[PDB]
Amino acid sequence: EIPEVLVDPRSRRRYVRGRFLGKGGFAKCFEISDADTKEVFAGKIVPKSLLLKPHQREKMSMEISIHRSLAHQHVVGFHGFFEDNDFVFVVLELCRRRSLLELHKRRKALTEPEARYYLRQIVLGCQYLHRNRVIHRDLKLGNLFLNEDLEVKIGDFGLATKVEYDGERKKTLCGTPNYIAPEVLSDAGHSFEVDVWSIGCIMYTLLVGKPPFETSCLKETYLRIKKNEYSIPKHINPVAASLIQKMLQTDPTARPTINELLNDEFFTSGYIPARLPITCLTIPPRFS
Amino acid sequence: EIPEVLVDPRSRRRYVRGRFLGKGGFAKCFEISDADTKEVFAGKIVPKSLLLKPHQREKMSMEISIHRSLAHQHVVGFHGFFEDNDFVFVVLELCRRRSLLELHKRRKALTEPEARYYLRQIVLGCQYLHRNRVIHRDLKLGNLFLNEDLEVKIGDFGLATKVEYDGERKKTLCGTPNYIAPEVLSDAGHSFEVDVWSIGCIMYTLLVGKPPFETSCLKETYLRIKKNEYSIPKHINPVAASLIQKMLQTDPTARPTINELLNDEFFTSGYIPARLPITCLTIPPRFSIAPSSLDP
Ligand SMILES: CC[C@@H]1C(=O)N(C)c2cnc(Nc3ccc(C(=O)NC4CCN(C)CC4)cc3OC)nc2N1C1CCCC1
Ligand SMILES: CC[C@@H]1C(=O)N(C)c2cnc(Nc3ccc(C(=O)NC4CCN(C)CC4)cc3OC)nc2N1C1CCCC1
Repeated sequence: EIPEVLVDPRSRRRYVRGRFLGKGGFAKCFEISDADTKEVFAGKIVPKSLLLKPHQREKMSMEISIHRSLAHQHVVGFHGFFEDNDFVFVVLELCRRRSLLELHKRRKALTEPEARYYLRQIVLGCQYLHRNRVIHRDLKLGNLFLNEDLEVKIGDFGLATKVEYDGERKKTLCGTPNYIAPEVLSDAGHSFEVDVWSIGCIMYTLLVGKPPFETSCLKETYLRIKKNEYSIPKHINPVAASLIQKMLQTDPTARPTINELLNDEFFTSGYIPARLPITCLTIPPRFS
Repeated sequence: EIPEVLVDPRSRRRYVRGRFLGKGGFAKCFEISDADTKEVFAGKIVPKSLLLKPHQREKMSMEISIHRSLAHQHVVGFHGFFEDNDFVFVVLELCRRRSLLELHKRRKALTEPEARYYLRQIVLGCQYLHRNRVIHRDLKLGNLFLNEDLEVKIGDFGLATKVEYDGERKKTLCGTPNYIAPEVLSDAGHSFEVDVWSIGCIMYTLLVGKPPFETSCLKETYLRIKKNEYSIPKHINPVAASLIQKMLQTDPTARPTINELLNDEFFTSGYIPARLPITCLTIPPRFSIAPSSLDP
């Protein structure tokens, strides 16, 4: 059973469980508000019984360690964590318009300026992480959250890692990323370049309204990733289709860096809206 | 010197040596493909000079005799054997994802459903053997092979024996099993129950990411087996830990039969994936704690 009111022995601050938001994988997530301040946050409550298997205790510890060290306006605000004997409580920024998964599911393909709007904010968030020697390793629609004003906030640092030294490549992952990069598939070792691959996969989905490689069965899906088999519809704009091709390459070193990515003709020469209307979640907007 | 093309005087069928797979104990193993069919197999090429010591000639002959009599979808396909003056050539099913040893070495401990996934297939393979009065006597990660689709195929029948009548107990082994059962250690005589012991040792390793009894030196390892000294981490699920305790008992008669084993709450009440993704060989997959079969 989960307590109605969540108490923090450390800072003597206490919260009240609100509406059920859903299961964040291994977690049970609710709206919460501080007893005194009345400020609303997104609680992430993990059974400590599931954090008994060390392999899972490791993941949880690293997630909080990387996320609590990060403050950027396109990264989910980490507002603290604490635990009792039964649960671990993680207090995060509440993003009132959920994630790009919900948008994608409602809207399918977006307009090119909408695609561009969200993608710049994602790249900006990701450029901050990379600069702070952090690889997310699991960027997907589901963990790219939208605040009230449809500002993109990168969250879910479950599979994220910290690069210790210049040149480091990683092998081991405490979980299976949504978008498997070729160098993760082949277990070749990987670095920052995995994040560019997923942004390429994310860019494709936003413009095409379907994932690039995903098929009925996983065996064909992974074979397509291995041989770099995908088709960009003839209806996609050249410049954008070019930037997708640049990102979705078998060779990690061949892909743009997050810094080069942001300076693509797609971003520099294309129209970026300053603000999107809230109708964009359900109906395609007019720009012209 | 090993011939580039392997010729069979009997059936006039001929093969071409492919990539080197590795040394299968006493053997030298390669990919091979038939000249006409172009079908790819796993060759096992034994120097006949090593099959000169009778004790070794006996093993080899019995291995081929037991294995060539067996056909099951969780047993390595035996596709024939032949010899020249220098070598004995054994043609087996090619399992393109090697063995559980490679998985274990990469992944260490697996998720409980992964453990369950492989274990059901192992028990099924072993239930077929037992039904055909065959004790494997050397089940280990290294000889539990994985085909393209991650189906488990039991191979390596080097220490395997044929039970002549029901109730018969055996003593002599022309080799040392990876997982020594207590009744083999004490030379008390043994039967089908040894195979359950190794599955218990295999189950433990898959869930814990380390062997139950193995230590630095062998003297302590064998003393632990003799006294039944092992510890199940507090993090293992009760039902699974219970089934391990049932299998890893000093008394062979106390252990489940391969038929009772398959019907354990671990298997019947636990979630079994129908298929694993190929990423499972390198990265742990995520499973819902509520995995119902009433949604996509
Ligand atoms: C805390 C975990 C994770 C995260 O990390 N952050 C940062 C987050 C920030 N903000 C939200 N916000 C909302 C999330 C879901 C909903 C929503 O509409 N929930 C309905 C509940 C009833 N159900 C039948 C249908 C869905 C509303 C949200 O804003 C109020 N969710 C977040 N999640 C998600 C929490 C559920 C999965 C993951
Ligand atoms: C025939 C002996 C025995 C057996 O009985 N069967 C049935 C078997 C079926 N299939 C395989 N398949 C493969 C085994 C290894 C590899 C592999 O990746 N080998 C690498 C070669 C390069 N080297 C630097 C590192 C090792 C690939 C395989 O499939 C393509 N091996 C089998 N073995 C094993 C063969 C040596 C140990 C035992």
